[PDB]
This record gives sequence, C-alpha cells and structure tokens, in this order.
Amino acid sequence: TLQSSHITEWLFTIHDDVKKRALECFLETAKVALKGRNKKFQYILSDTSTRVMEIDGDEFAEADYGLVVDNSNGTQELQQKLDTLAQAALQT
Amino acid sequence: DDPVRNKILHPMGGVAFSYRYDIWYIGTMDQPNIFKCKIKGDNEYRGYQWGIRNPFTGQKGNPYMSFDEDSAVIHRMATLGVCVLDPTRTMSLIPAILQG
Amino acid sequence: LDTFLNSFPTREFEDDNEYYWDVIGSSRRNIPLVEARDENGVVVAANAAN
Amino acid sequence: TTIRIQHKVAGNKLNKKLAMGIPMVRNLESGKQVKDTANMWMHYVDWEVE
Amino acid sequence: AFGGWLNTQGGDFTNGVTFINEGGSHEENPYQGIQIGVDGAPNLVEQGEVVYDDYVFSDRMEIPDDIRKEYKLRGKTFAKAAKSAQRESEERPNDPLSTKGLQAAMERIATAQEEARQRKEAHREG
Amino acid sequence: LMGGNTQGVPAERLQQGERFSIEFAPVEKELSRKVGDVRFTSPVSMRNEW
Amino acid sequence: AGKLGKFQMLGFQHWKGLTSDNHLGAIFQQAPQKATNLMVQLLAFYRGKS
Amino acid sequence: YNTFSLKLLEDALYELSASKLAMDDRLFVIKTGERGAIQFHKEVLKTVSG
Amino acid sequence: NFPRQMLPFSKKTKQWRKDCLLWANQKTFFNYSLVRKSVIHKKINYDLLNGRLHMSDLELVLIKAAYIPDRLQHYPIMNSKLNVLRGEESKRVFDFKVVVTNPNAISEIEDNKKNELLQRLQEMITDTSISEDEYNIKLEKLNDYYTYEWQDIREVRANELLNHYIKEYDIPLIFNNGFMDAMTCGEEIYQCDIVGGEPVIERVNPLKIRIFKSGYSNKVEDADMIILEDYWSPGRVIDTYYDVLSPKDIKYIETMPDYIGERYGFVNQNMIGDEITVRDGTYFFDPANLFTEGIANSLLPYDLAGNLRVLRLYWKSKRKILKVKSYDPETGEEEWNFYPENYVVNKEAGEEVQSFWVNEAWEGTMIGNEIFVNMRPRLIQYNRLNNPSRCHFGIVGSIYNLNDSRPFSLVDMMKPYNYLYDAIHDRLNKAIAS
Amino acid sequence: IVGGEPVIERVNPLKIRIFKSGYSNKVEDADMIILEDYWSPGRVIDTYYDVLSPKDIKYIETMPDYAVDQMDNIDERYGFVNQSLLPYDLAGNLRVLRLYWKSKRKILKVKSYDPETGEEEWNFYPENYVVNKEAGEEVQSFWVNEAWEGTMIGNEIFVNMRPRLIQYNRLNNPSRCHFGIVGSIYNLNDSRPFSLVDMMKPYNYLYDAIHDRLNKAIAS
Amino acid sequence: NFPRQMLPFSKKTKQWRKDCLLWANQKTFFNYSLVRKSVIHKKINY
Amino acid sequence: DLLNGRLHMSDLELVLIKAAYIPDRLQHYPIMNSKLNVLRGEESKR
Ligand SMILES: [Mg+2]
Repeated sequence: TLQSSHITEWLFTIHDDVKKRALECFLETAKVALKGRNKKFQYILSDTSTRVMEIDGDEFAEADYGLVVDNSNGTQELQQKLDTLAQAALQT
Repeated sequence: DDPVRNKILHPMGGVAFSYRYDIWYIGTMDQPNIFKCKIKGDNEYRGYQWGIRNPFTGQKGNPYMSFDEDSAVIHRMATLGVCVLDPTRTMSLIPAILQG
Repeated sequence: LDTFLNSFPTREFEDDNEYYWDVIGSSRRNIPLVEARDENGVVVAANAAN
Repeated sequence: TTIRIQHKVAGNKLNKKLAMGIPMVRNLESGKQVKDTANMWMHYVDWEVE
Repeated sequence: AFGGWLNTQGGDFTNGVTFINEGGSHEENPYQGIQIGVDGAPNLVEQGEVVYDDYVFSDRMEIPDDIRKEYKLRGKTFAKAAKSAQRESEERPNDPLSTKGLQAAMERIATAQEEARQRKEAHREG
Repeated sequence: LMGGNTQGVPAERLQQGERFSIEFAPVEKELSRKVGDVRFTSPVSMRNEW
Repeated sequence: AGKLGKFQMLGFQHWKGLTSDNHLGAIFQQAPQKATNLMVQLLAFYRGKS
Repeated sequence: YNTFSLKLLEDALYELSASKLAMDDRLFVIKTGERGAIQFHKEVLKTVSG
Repeated sequence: NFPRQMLPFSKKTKQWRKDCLLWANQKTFFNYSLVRKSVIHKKINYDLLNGRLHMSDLELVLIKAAYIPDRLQHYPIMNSKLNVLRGEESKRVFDFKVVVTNPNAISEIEDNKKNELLQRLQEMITDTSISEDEYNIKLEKLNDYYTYEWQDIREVRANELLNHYIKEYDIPLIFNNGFMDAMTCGEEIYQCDIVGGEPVIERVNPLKIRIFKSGYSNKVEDADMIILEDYWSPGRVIDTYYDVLSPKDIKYIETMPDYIGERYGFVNQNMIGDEITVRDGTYFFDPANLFTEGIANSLLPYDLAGNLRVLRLYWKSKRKILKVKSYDPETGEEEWNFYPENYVVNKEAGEEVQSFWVNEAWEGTMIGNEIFVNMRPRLIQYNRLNNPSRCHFGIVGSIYNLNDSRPFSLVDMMKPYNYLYDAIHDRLNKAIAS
Repeated sequence: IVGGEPVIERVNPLKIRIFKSGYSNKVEDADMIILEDYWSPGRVIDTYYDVLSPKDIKYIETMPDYAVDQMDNIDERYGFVNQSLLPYDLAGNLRVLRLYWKSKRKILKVKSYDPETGEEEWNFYPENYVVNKEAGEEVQSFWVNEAWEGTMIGNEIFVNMRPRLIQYNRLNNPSRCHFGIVGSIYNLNDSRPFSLVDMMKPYNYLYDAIHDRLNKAIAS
Repeated sequence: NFPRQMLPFSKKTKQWRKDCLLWANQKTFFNYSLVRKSVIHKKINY
Repeated sequence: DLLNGRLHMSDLELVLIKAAYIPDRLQHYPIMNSKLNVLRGEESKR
C-alpha cells in the first residue's frame, strides 16, 4: 500500500508544513510571554535559558538567528546519529 | 407612562395607560412563566440588493449584479415570539377608557 | 419598553409553527347527584320520609 | 410573528461627506436626539435601520 | 496598577519606566518617601517622580526655556517630560523600534536634567 | 384590519385628530416582499445679541 | 412646533425612506467645497508704479 | 374599571391565592405608572380613614 | 468607510480605535477572498460528514419534514475514506524540534552575546551565595556553560518552550483535528496567542474566520485583516479579560436574561430579488438566481445560549518611522537604525533622517455590543530582523489549492459520487419495499 | 473528594446538564454543570455525614420509604412518566441535585515595590485586603471567576452550599477555575457529535425490516 | 431567576446560596448545550 | 480547471449552458487527479 500512500502524501506534505509554522508562531508567542512577569517560566526553563531574555535580541524571530522548527529526514538521522554514538561511547 | 404610544388621556390628569395595575409574578412556579420564544437560536436576515456599488458595505464593483440601477437596498427579516405558560399567575386591572 | 422585555428569559424552539404546553388539574373530585332511589325502585322526593 | 424592514439609498452616497451647517444628529433609542460629529452619511443611515 | 505598565492578556508587561505614585511627598509621608530600594541605602521618592534605569526624574523642578527649545521637551517638569517621552512606548512594551526610541529619548531628558541642575547649582553659589 | 377583526372599526375612531403611530411590519411566511422604511431628523439653533 | 426664542428661524425637519442629495441640501448638510490652492489673478500689465 | 377600589383588589388578589400559595409567597408587586400610584395612594388613604 | 491609518500615534485615539471595531461589526461579513470558498459551501461539506443531506444541493426543489417519502436518506460512505487519513496522521511520528541550521557557524556577534550571558550569570552567583558556601557549587553549574555556544543556548530555550507545551496541551490532537478540517474545506488554520499569561494555541473554525486583503496567497499569514467571530461563554471572557473589563462591563455580562441552547443568522449579498421564504428557520430563495437556500453565513446575534459574542479584529495599520544614518564614533562606518516618529534627530553629528511608512499589526475586541476591550497595537509583533514592516498576527495556516484557485477538497471530489449513492440507494429502498 | 480520599467516577451523559459552553468540545469549559442522580440513603451519608443535621437525618429516615406542598396541596404531576421532579424514588432513593457554577469574586491587583531591590512586584489579594499606603502600594480591583457548589437532597435538605474547595487553580490566572467534571465531546468542527451508533443506526433499522419480511416468508 | 453573582463575599448569605439551588431545581428537564444532542436522542442509542 | 473540477463545455463540443444543471451541463468526474497525485507524491520522497 506504499504506492497508495503516494497518492495521499500531497495532503501530509502541506500538513507537515502547517505543523512547522504553527510551532514557529507558537515559539515567538511563548518568547513574549517570558517578559511578562510569569513565575511559571522559571519552572520549565533552566538557569541559562531564563537569562537569554535580558539580551536585546529576544524581540525578533528565531528564523533570523539561525533556528528553525525542523521535523525533516535529516534531523531524524542526526537524532539517531547522536544516540548510537552515545552507546558506543558508553562501552569503551 | 409613555405619551408617544399611549394616546388616550385620562380625565384625572396624565395618560390612561398609567392607571393600569398589573401583577406579573404571583408565587413560585418552578419554571419561567413569562419568557421570550426564539427559533433555532436567534436567526436573522441581512440581505443586500445593490447595483454597480454598495453604499452600505462600501463596495465598488459587482460581479453578479442585482439590478442595473445606482442603488443599494437592505433587507432584514426576523421571527420572534413571547410566551406565558400560566396566565392565571398574572392578574391585570385595566381602565375601561382604553376600550378592551 | 426595551428594558421591560429584558427581564424575561429565553428559550430556543426547534422551528415549527406552533408550540403547545400541557396543563393539569387535580385527581380528586366530588360528583353531583342526579336522584336517589329507595329499595322498591321509586325516587326519593324532597317531601319524603327518611 | 415575522417582521421585516427595508431602506433604499442612492448609489452616490457611498462616500458622501456632510458639510454640517447644522449639526447632524442621531435619534437615540430613548427618544432623544444626540449630536454626532461623524461626517459620512451612511454612518447615520445604518444607525437608524437597526 | 496602570503606572507605566501594560497589564493585558493575563500578563504584566512593562516598558522600563517606574511611575511612582500614591506614597506622599517627602514632608507628608511618614517614612520620608516610598523607599524603593536599599542600594545610598535610603533611596527616597515621592508622588511625581519617574525612574528609568535607576535614574530619577524630579517632579519639584521646572523646565527652563533655554533647555526646552533645545532637546525639544514637551512637559513643564522633567518628570512630566519623561511622562511624555514614553507615551508611544506605553502601549507597546516589546516593540524593538519603540525600545530603541525610548532609550534614545530617555538619555536626552537625562542629559537635560543634568544641564538644568548644573545651571541652578552654579547660579545659587554665585 | 389585522387581529382577526371581521365587523370593522367604529367610525368615531377615524376622525380628524386621531393619532397614528408605527407598531411593526408583519409579513407572510412564504414569498414575502419588502416593507418598512427608515425615518430621519435634524435640529435647530438659537441666537443672542449685546 | 413653534419657537423657543425669537430668532429660532430653523424648524425641526423630518422625512422617510429614500434620501437623495436634495434631502441632504434642504437640511443644510451639503456645501460647495473651496479649492484653496486654486487662486487666480486676472491677467494684465499693470502700470500703476509707472 | 372606572373607579378604583382597594376592597376589591385585596379580595381579588386573595381568592386565586387563598389556599394555593404559602404565607411567605404572597408579596404582590403591582407594576403601574406614575398616575396609577396616586390612584393607589388616595384609596389606601380611604381605607386608613375608615 | 474604514478610518485613515496614515496618522501619527497621537491621533490614534480612543474613538479611532473604537471606530475600527464598529466597522468590522457593521460592514464586513463580506467573504470575498480570492483563494478560499464560501461559508455555505464549506458547511455543506461538513454537514455531509455529520450525515445531514441538503436536498437543495442535489436538485432544484419544488421537503422540510423529516420523513422519507419526500426526503432522502443519507449513507455516510465519505467518512470512512477520511478517517483513514486522519488516522494515519495520528500514527505518524511527531518530533518537531528546534535546530541550528548551521551549527558550525559561530561568529563574533554570537560570541559577544555569549559573554554577555556568562557575565550576567556571574553577577547572580555573587549575590545569591552567602559568602562562598555555595559559590563553588554555583560556579560548577556554569563551568559547563563555558563550552556552550550562543546558538545552542538559544536552541535549548527554544526547545524547552516547545517540549513542555507540546506535552501539556496535547498539541498532536490540535493538529489532528486540523487535518480533518484540511480535507473537507481545504482550509487549515491555527491561532497562537498569549491568553492568561501563557501562550495558547487553538484551531480556528473555517466557517468563523474572515480573511481579507490577500494577494492570491495560500498563506493565511499574508493577510492584512482577519476577523474572528465566535460565541464565548461568560466564563471564558473573564478568564481572558479579567484584566481590562471595567466594572460597568461586568454589569453588562451580569445583566443578561437567561440561556437558550447551526442557525446563528444569515446574510445574502448580491440578492437578485426580494422574495424570501421562511417559517421553520431557514431562508429559501429564487431557484437559480440565488443561493436557493440559506445555511448560516454569519454570527449576527450578540448572545446565543448564555454564551456572549466575542468579535476580534486584527488589522495592519501604518506606522511612521525614521531611518537614521549615524556614523560610528571610533571608525568611519555609516550605521542605519530605525526610530519611531517621536525621536528627535541629533543634528550637528551627521544624522541624516528619512521618514518611512511601515505596517504595524493592531488588534481590537468587542464582546457583545457594549463591551469594547483591548483596542491597542498587538503586543506580539511577529517581528523580523531587517524588515520593520514584515509582521503578522497569531493566525497561521494554509489553503490546500492548486495554482491560486479555490481548494478542490477531498470531500468535494467525493461528494458527486456520494450524492449518486443516495440516489441509487433510494431506488433500492423502494425496490425492497415493493 | 468524598470520604477524605479522592475518587473518580464516570458521569452518565443523560444525567448531566452542561450550561454555558462556548462551542467547546470539552466539559471543563462550562460555566455551570448540574448533576442529577438518584442516590441510595447509604451514599448520602457516606458522602455527607459530617454536615447533615439531625433534622435532615430525620428526613432521610422518616421519608415514607414506599411530597406535599406547604398549604397541603398534592402535586398531581408526580404521577406521570415519559414514554426528575420526584424527591424520593419508589425504591427508597433520594433525588440528589448538585449545582456547580462559576460565581464572581472581586479581587485586588496590588503593585508592591520590593524593600531591598528597586523592583516592582505583583500579587493578588481578596477584597477585604486593606492597602498599605505610605509605602507605594497601588491597587486595582478586578472581577474573577470563583467555582461554587451546592447540593440538594430530596426537597428539604440543602447541604454544602459554599465555594468549591478544590479550586482547579492556575498560576497566572486568578480566574481560571473549573469543577471536578472533566470530559470531551467527540464531534467535528463545533457541531453536535455524529457517533458510531448514529452512523450505523440507519443500517440496523433496515436489517430489522428485511429480517421481518424474511420471518413472515418463513412462517407462511 | 439566578441571583446576582456580582456581590461581595459578605452578601453571599445562606438565603442567597439557597436561591441558586432552588433556581437549579427543575432545570434538568431541558437541554442547554450547542454541541450536545438531546437526552431523548441518546436514550434511543443506549 | 479540469484539475479543480471545472468543465468548460466550449472545449469538448460546439455548444449551441449558464444554468449549472446536469440536464443541460455535464458532470465532471475528477479522475486525472489521482493520476497526477502519485507523481507529485514521488517527488516528495526522492
Ligand atoms: Mg524546571
């Protein structure tokens, strides 16, 4: 049924795009909520992550700083590539 | 007390509809006695019948013309009603100069 | 007149053209008399004995 | 009860500014006339249709 | 609390200015101020002063006409001029152009207050 | 005459000076056509001297 | 419907339904615009300083 | 009615509510006009002068 | 008439912001968008999947009673086609993480901002530690961050924001409901916003969003003016606007008659004729000149059930700014900066200025018709670095069309076959009967 | 929470009245939710032993175990059934009506300056809080949802009419609260839900009519 | 009628809290949700 | 327009209508979509 999944992959391909930008938009929305006197964001963010807000660049989008919300095939190989390297570093 | 709609004056000064006594709520019923009836959720019309432009919505250009005039006609229609389940829970007392 | 008609609640109806509500009375009732008869089948008048 | 209303205007009244010699008013729902400062004519028509 | 803050959409957004109200004057308040901090240690303020980046704009002074046409100030006091420099940046705390427009304008009133304080100090000792 | 009135209006209620006000505009349910209209106003001014 | 002061030359006016430009002029809400940049000097060779 | 009488109104707000409503459930708020209350006031004045 | 957005900010007053909302309430329900379809066309495609068959959408009508000898039974054979594709999407893996696109590209402006961070952490460990009791363990925490780079600290924060809120909201269900709305009308739209202090995400009903002033763009972000109507509860408007609603506006919510509870209310533009037919609650028109029937096209009544009506208008207005050319004091570098219109130019130092008109995203809300709330420039300006004018609202989505057309949905290409199935299964239900 | 320990039950979707939901497919998003069930007399004392008076235990005991108006009027519409209103069942079970409703609480938003550092702080206090003047405290008064509850048992017992003690609170909203009732509607795009039974019910009605003609052909 | 919820905490007395229940009494007959079907339609399904 | 399910009657025959009814117009059956949609789904997996 792979070649029938070729027929409907045109729906998923644009749907994987909307899931990218709805998380690119949510990440900018969450970035403004940090600078709004919110005691929750000190619980879900670390020491060094709660200090990035004081640098004068947190108003712009993360696409202008070299960061994208990427679910592609390259980042899933890299996520495995750091894991099989981790176990092969565990032994030895 | 309204002198615009109530037009019969009473001989003892003022309008005659203001001398009417009405007891709208008598006791406890365990439901609304008087309520407003309304179909499928308020349903209302906001039609528009316009020619080469629409002054109402502010639109020049019509791909599907209503007529060829330089006009705009608005149509609005609504259906509505009131209910009294128990009219014995309401007692009126009306002056007779208003004629029944 | 508008703020008079705002104190009354609302009820959505499923369209249709008319509404009915059912009103109920009491189950207990006293029944009038037509006439009483004695043992031999004749009626009891007003000017009769016990 | 089913009710209906309708207003017809000319087409040139789309952007028709009012050079207010006398101040242009809106009828309130309470019966009063309130002075308004808006200058376009269809702002005053669409008040009165509702 | 509406003083230099945009309390909207469930959060507390500020543009840096600290509008200082409801305490009292230095003579009328029993604690001789509001005492916002322990830095000197008694940092005292009153009902009119505003603060931007630990710099106090005084409400008891006035604006000289020499230092009004220069620096293009709008308020009659230095505090009421820094209450008029942040009127654009009040509704927009996270705008990058408005944060740059505020800090560039807040250094002018910081400069102009030091010019007027120097002119008042030099004239009285003379 | 609406309201189901069959015997007519008495002639002493159709005299000169009888005031008529606008109630509403009821239309038929199927294939209705446009009724009703929309009413406007304008104010006055006064003056004084020295 | 009368006068409140002596110089109440204006009266309260009202109409129904379709409003033309003429209804907007009879209520003194239309005035000719002045093209302020348009200013003409009648062409002549003036010799008053001669 | 023509002549108001409170002796009838207490005898007509009671006979429908005699042994059907409780003792705390007999507050009867009358909605009327400004002139109906003076017709009510002058007839409570005739009870308390009797 | 929409008010002029080419104004200074002092002339964008209380009545000007209110006049923008009274325009969106009154005039626009227009639904004239070049790439997206009409609200009665999408609603039929939704009603076919709840098993409701409109007889005015497969023939000319010549009924309204719920019985088969003059209506038509529906046989829902399009639902199981679509429930495989919303079932596969739920079983695909969902690992959307933030990455550095070039992790081996570290610069000097990156390395300066890392050193600003490690100084600002170093000031904190001197103040918090009470005289070397934990100054050694707090320094051991940040000796790891000497190896960390600025594109990593930005990513660790940007992944920690997503990894929590994906796991909290069940964001894979917000998206899975959206892909079902992608296959019926061809419109998938999501709204991301700060509500109650936290970021939220919601999918927007494509029958309840009006996208104006776009340029045959498939992207919803490209629009200039988005109006979102819905029926919110009174509890949800106090969850959102506890902070901006006057005590007078609470008495508007608190003086509401009672409750009532998809016939909100119908508009028809470009009516050819006056003859409208209704007594059950849907409006019937001319047979071929018009719609021929009215399926709700708008949310006109300010309160249905007890639920209030919350109209939100987001719009791009114009903001005057300044571009200032200033020289570096140390070396001879012309530097460009962007200041607003209230910034006064420092002459006698070479600052050359020119004034640009620039988009600004604004928002405004009316709840019912008496409450007017949050009329202000939108506080999440979705900003870009070199572009002052490039912004959008929280509303993000896409139209699934081919070449700037209206979207031929998966229901739209199966609806002519499903109408014929109902036609032939009625001959079968009458052949069985006789 | 009943018996000091938290429980979890399922709500019968015929025995709940969800008021003022905002085209939400959820149940926590409701402003008012009525739960009407019939409880055993053991369950009304396993739940409310600590708050019932001896007057109200008498009503649970000296109910007839098979109600009349204040002026002795018999309620004649108690004796009809459809093809509630009945405080005790004919199985000895009491009507238990539970009203949950979001009220409105006035609170204050208070701006405080920290004593040591010059940083403003925000807290929320109830409306009986007196503000600390001569210290810079600025106060603004908001209105805020507060989940209340109440219970009626039969017709005369009125128990636990108080603010709900499990306020499902969030950290930034003083106003985000709901009740214990959590659930979801399985619908599509703000509609009424088309269930699996509803999409098979037209085919089960066609099976019974053709298994009818089959059975009358078998018989004859 | 459902009594006023815009009150202080002091005016929410015992008779006020008893009024909200006596309002809620006999309200289980009707249907009040825009995204629920009726109880006479789900009892057919069970 | 064929891929968007629009049939123009002026391309498959000389017409001697503007009322969209199958007793005068033709119903289009979109079968060239799933032929093209395989090849665009194979671009997304190379
Ligand atoms: Mg943590």
